[PDB]
Amino acid sequence: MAQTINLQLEGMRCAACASSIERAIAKVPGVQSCQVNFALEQAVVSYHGETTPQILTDAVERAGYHARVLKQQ
Repeated sequence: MAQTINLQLEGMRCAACASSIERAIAKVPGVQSCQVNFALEQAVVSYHGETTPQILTDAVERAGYHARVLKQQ
């Protein structure tokens, strides 16, 4: 459903590897909004159809980069 994960994006440092995440996730059937900040390390994406797949993570691994929680709270 519309269910947007906001998180920090780890190992990030160079190349097209940032927005090449968003442009790959644009093929996920549950994609309804993507944004990444290649200066303050966040992504925000809702990308979940019928369910939440591990493809949520795979589409960061494809960049050389890892998914982590942003947090205090």
